[PDB]
Amino acid sequence: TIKITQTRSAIGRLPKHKATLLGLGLRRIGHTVEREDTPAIRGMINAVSFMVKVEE
Amino acid sequence: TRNGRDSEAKRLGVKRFGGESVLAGSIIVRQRGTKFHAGANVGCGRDHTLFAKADGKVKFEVKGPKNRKFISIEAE
Amino acid sequence: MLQPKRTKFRKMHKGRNRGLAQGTDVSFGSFGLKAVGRGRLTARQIEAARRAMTRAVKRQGKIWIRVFPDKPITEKPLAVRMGKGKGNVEYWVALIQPGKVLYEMDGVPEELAREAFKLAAAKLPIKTTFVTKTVM
Amino acid sequence: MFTINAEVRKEQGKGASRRLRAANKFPAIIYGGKEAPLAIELDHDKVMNMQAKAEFYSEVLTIVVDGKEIKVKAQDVQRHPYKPKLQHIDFVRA
RNA sequence: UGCCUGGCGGCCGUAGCGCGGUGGUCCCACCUGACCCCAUGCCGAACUCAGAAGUGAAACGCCGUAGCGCCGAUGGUAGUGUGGGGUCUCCCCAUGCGAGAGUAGGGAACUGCCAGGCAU
RNA sequence: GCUCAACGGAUAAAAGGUACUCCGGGGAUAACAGGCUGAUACCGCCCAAGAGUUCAUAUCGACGGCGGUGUUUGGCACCUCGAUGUCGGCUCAUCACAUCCUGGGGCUGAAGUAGGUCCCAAGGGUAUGGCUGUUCGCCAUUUAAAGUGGUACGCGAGCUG
RNA sequence: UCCUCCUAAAGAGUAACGGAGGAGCACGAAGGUUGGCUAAUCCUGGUCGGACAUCAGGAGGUUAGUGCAAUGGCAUAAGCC
RNA sequence: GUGAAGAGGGAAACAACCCAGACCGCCAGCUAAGGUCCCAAAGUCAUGGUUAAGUGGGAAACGAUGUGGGAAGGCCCAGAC
Ligand SMILES: [Mg+2]
Ligand SMILES: [Mg+2]
Ligand SMILES: [Mg+2]
Ligand SMILES: [Mg+2]
Ligand SMILES: [Mg+2]
Ligand SMILES: [Mg+2]
Ligand SMILES: [Mg+2]
Ligand SMILES: [Mg+2]
Ligand SMILES: [Mg+2]
Ligand SMILES: [Mg+2]
Ligand SMILES: [Mg+2]
Ligand SMILES: [Mg+2]
Ligand SMILES: [Mg+2]
Ligand SMILES: [Mg+2]
Ligand SMILES: [Mg+2]
Ligand SMILES: [Mg+2]
Ligand SMILES: [Mg+2]
Ligand SMILES: [Mg+2]
Ligand SMILES: [Mg+2]
Ligand SMILES: [Mg+2]
Ligand SMILES: [Mg+2]
Ligand SMILES: [Mg+2]
Ligand SMILES: [Mg+2]
Ligand SMILES: [Mg+2]
Ligand SMILES: [Mg+2]
Ligand SMILES: [Mg+2]
Ligand SMILES: [Mg+2]
Ligand SMILES: [Mg+2]
Ligand SMILES: [Mg+2]
Ligand SMILES: [Mg+2]
Ligand SMILES: [Mg+2]
Ligand SMILES: [Mg+2]
Ligand SMILES: [Mg+2]
Ligand SMILES: [Mg+2]
Ligand SMILES: [Mg+2]
Ligand SMILES: [Mg+2]
Ligand SMILES: [Mg+2]
Ligand SMILES: [Mg+2]
Ligand SMILES: [Mg+2]
Ligand SMILES: [Mg+2]
Ligand SMILES: [Mg+2]
Ligand SMILES: [Mg+2]
Ligand SMILES: [Mg+2]
Ligand SMILES: [Mg+2]
Ligand SMILES: [Mg+2]
Ligand SMILES: [Mg+2]
Ligand SMILES: [Mg+2]
Ligand SMILES: [Mg+2]
Ligand SMILES: [Mg+2]
Ligand SMILES: [Mg+2]
Ligand SMILES: [Mg+2]
Ligand SMILES: [Mg+2]
Ligand SMILES: [Mg+2]
Ligand SMILES: [Mg+2]
Ligand SMILES: [Mg+2]
Ligand SMILES: [Mg+2]
Ligand SMILES: [Mg+2]
Ligand SMILES: [Mg+2]
Ligand SMILES: [Mg+2]
Repeated sequence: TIKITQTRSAIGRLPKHKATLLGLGLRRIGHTVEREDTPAIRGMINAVSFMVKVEE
Repeated sequence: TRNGRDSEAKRLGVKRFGGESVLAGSIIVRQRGTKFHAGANVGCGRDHTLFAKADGKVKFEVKGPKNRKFISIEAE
Repeated sequence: MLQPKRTKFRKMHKGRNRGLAQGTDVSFGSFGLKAVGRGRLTARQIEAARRAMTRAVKRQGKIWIRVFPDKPITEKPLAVRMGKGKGNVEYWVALIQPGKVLYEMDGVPEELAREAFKLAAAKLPIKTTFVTKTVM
Repeated sequence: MFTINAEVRKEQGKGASRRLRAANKFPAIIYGGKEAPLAIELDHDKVMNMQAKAEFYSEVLTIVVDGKEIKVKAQDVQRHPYKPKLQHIDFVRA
């Protein structure tokens, strides 16, 4: 299974990386969330892959 | 002096892009020459506008012996 | 000197100065002097180096220039407020990107060619160094 | 008597080959005929003292890769436009 | 079934130009002849008709053909989203996407409804 | 039918002066001075054709190259318009050193004398008059010397107009 | 005020006292349709004919043309009878 | 994208730069950007090399037996200097 946490903030970053966190539901630093797996979820994590930590 | 004028263009190009579904009477490509040619079931107007005659999905098809862009209409 | 006998239109934009070279290797003769830095070469400097290197070759052998300036640089005249148009062309500049060659030489031997190219190197704004004829 | 000692690269492309360029090496390619393109690395300064003769570009070379002394000739070379270096060589299987 | 030849097609320079041979029983061109059928801004050159003495020379398809054009690798190139920098007038880093020109090569079309002739 | 052409077209119809001027505003927007680049100005460097009887380097340096200082002419309109008095003289200065004098050394195409030219050195000193409103300038005449600059081109709550 | 390319960052759009140009008409055919045809240029030969009139082939293949500026088109020609 | 309409630690101060989005209370713990010799909180922490110039703590053209590492060559007990 997967796991997602958000370690860097998102204020001074793009509106192409202020709407992926909508689709990941992350609203605060440390907001750990488990989701499904598919190629789409990896494609939606490799766009914001500088500010999450995957936990697996 | 010598360099004062310009004119805004008539907002040309492709309007209904290749792949999706259009009605009858709407316009695909408003263009200058015969840049995208007389494809299947489209009319080229007086100012060479590509307007469909039937309904359905559009498809950008290369054809011809001189490599010309034909813009097609088939029934969805 | 060198200058275009004809441009299609009068005044060109500035552009930018990115990229590596194209005329990289020696293409005609035996010896070459090649740029290293990034910059801009006017009409006067290359013919000044042509005289300063012909004076060391002493009408022997043959030399080739390949770069030819064609950029219509301009100036705004002094004590005119910044509006009211562009300016009139003052001189013609070439663009030199890092790696492009300027001159080639044959005939006269290499140890003379050291200082014979060093003199024309000393009148040029970007650092150059010597290269030889490469057999492929 | 001109020989070549080399091994085969792990990962290909730009960002790997730039570090392979930094680490005293440079890529090559060996193509031609029946055997597929072999994408190896070489030694940089140990062939700088070998490319200083025209017999590099006019004489046979024996490359020791995969326990197989391949018999090649020099085909084409690229160079850094403002450095005394070597970048990338072709080698035909002929 | 096999080969050749005739209108139409898929095809879009690997399908086109090169130079050397080719095949005329049938088909096709040349050709033959011309007043009404039509014809030329002069003219049987084009356009139309009537017919088959003669030729496959020019046209027209085939094989031979690397002088081309054309297709085309793998490998390397600067560009380049997004993020960190630097010696921030421009380049380096980790990540992908990574083409144009050139090297090794292919390469003298391929195929389909249709009609005739000769053979199997 | 309307070159309404200032072309969305205020009227069927329209030009100037105010140093005699007045009002509402404006540092959005000029002049004076700052601040920001540093194009022109000035002063050090680099290559060294030549000039210099011989000789690039005693002294100059062609065709070109790179910076410094902020110092003239300029560029931008930021502070400043419900106001910071502006050029030059008179009276008082202080620092800077790219040093005019004076102090010590090397080179010279330096015999001595007097000089050329950079290098160290800013402690101290630096003309009285004619002329125009004038800094400067020219001229007459001394001295070892009649330096170059910033300080709101110092200084009108200190003084002439 | 309107029109054409570029700056304009591979779709539309995007400015300045930025870089260059044209319009404020015409056409009773220069329009609709049918039928047919295909260029610029040089070589060679030829009555006066010359480097450039017209005539002959022949190379070459839109490098030409559009009633006018460019830009995009154009052989089925939208070019010419 | 901050900034105008935004507070706070690091850039000495410093609207725009990097970190980050504070509704109220507490004498509670972990870090970011950035810092750990004392001013002012945290390593005069360990191996490990360069530097000898306050370089660090402002800059070019060019200059040089300053210095450390790599790659080749020529001359040599046919003693090279
Ligand atoms: Mg370039
Ligand atoms: Mg990369
Ligand atoms: Mg033949
Ligand atoms: Mg033939
Ligand atoms: Mg005939
Ligand atoms: Mg490539
Ligand atoms: Mg390619
Ligand atoms: Mg072929
Ligand atoms: Mg053939
Ligand atoms: Mg108006
Ligand atoms: Mg209006
Ligand atoms: Mg009006
Ligand atoms: Mg009116
Ligand atoms: Mg009066
Ligand atoms: Mg009066
Ligand atoms: Mg008033
Ligand atoms: Mg006010
Ligand atoms: Mg203001
Ligand atoms: Mg002024
Ligand atoms: Mg001012
Ligand atoms: Mg000033
Ligand atoms: Mg400065
Ligand atoms: Mg000095
Ligand atoms: Mg002398
Ligand atoms: Mg001197
Ligand atoms: Mg002020
Ligand atoms: Mg006040
Ligand atoms: Mg005032
Ligand atoms: Mg001094
Ligand atoms: Mg002296
Ligand atoms: Mg003093
Ligand atoms: Mg003094
Ligand atoms: Mg004392
Ligand atoms: Mg007096
Ligand atoms: Mg008087
Ligand atoms: Mg005086
Ligand atoms: Mg002043
Ligand atoms: Mg001043
Ligand atoms: Mg003063
Ligand atoms: Mg004053
Ligand atoms: Mg006062
Ligand atoms: Mg006064
Ligand atoms: Mg008065
Ligand atoms: Mg666009
Ligand atoms: Mg017409
Ligand atoms: Mg003739
Ligand atoms: Mg027609
Ligand atoms: Mg915004
Ligand atoms: Mg406001
Ligand atoms: Mg704040
Ligand atoms: Mg703060
Ligand atoms: Mg600061
Ligand atoms: Mg503070
Ligand atoms: Mg909050
Ligand atoms: Mg940190
Ligand atoms: Mg402490
Ligand atoms: Mg320690
Ligand atoms: Mg330095
Ligand atoms: Mg000796």
